[PDB]
Amino acid sequence: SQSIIAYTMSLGAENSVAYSNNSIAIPTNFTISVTTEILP
Amino acid sequence: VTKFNGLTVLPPLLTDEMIAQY
Repeated sequence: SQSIIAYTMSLGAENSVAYSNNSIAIPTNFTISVTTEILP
Repeated sequence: VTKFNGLTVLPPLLTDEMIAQY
């Protein structure tokens, strides 16, 4: 039951965050990433 | 900031409103 659809493209989801005069966010853990890039 | 013989002005993919969201 697959077919073709048309829609208005999304720009990514909302990621609003709280605020304050004294709020701070610090990382506790991390991760080593590896990316690829091809250039002729 | 400021025809007829086979000429065609194609529109852009990202419209103005989508650009402002970025």
